[PDB]
Amino acid sequence: IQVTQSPSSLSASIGDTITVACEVSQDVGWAVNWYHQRPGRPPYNLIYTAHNLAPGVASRFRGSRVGTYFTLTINNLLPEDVGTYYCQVFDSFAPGGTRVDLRGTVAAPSVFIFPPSDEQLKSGTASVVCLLNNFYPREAKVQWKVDNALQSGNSQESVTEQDSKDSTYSLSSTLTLSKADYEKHKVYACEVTHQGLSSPVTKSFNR
Amino acid sequence: VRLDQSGTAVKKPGASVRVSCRAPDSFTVYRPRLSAYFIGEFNIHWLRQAPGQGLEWLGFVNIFRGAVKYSSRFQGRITITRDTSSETSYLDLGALKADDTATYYCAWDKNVDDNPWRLDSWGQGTLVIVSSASTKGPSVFPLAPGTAALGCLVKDYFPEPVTVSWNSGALTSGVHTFPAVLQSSGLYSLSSVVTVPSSSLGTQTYICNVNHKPSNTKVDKRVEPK
Repeated sequence: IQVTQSPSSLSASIGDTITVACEVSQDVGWAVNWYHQRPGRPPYNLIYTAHNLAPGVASRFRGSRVGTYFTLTINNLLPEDVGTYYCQVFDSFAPGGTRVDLRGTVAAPSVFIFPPSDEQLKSGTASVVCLLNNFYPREAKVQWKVDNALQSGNSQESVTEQDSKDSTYSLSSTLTLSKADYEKHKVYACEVTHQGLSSPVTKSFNR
Repeated sequence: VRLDQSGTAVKKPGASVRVSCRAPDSFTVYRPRLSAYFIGEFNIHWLRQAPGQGLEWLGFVNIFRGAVKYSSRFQGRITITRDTSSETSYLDLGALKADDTATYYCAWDKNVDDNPWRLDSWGQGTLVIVSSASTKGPSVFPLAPGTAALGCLVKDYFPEPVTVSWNSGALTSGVHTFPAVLQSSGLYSLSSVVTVPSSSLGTQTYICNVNHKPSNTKVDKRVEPK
């Protein structure tokens, strides 16, 4: 039995109605269960056997079955509904769930670049950090350039949870280079693409 | 039902972990014919969630006689048992792999035929970390600066977690402490930043307070403009 959910992510305004779908690869009767997981919390049961609300779950949640196609509908969406929704059939979970967040005002990141410290450099390794601050939506693209050469495979990034008051995100990307490589080049730049930007923003320094 | 779990476990690859889950006052059911509480037929399930990923079912035990069902992905290195006198289930997972790093959950199943595999109650989770790395405190480096950004780079520590405050907790507006990333070295790194008025950079002192409990490492790093 294969279980698939869609969409993988969605943004909704407070008060909206949204629908999440769970498709099962064969008829399983009504045996689909739904779980909600708020950020940093354990999952809890939301709906069981396609359409039964778990104890204490609000009536604005509705589960439905059409054959092998199961839906979770959330009416009058509230901030407490943010998190990930998972569907389950017997021992099978989908890959990935459906991440729900709130639709904030579209806002481009404020971008900052930080050179490695001389103290770190003594260790043989250099970290360059690019900060993307207080942006919405969560999707953003960071491209590192070193003397205009596109970097690939030597960065990692991390994103905050959605802010409770302004619905924005922040992102931090670290480019990791050897000291030997760091000292062979002059211009270090992070180029940022985001829906709130008409053209990419580049912050740079010269070593 | 209330489910209580054992604490964080840090293990080397190839080692074994025993995670405990207790369901106080929930194993038994009142039976009028016996005029007493007797062991029920509930299932205790074990699941996990790796960082950033979805849920994975590992197995269950039926508490009546200890019958079990296991995921075939773990056959040969998993045992689930229950002790009815302490109302506890044990997950024993052997030959641990780095990708067994996850939060492990026990979950309660009333085992009602009309509601298959309903996991109606969940434990808080147990962090299980599997790595070749040894406990190591972080190195803390400055991220030096209308609005300016500054921060601290908390690099090369093991295991999680690290906490960060600013100015001993007196500075909270504009602070973002990011999720750690697991580097290819097997060591973690995270950054914490704060945005402040540019006009304050030469007059107000900014200190990131880094705490790494597993190594008893505390660092108060002054972040000055370069």
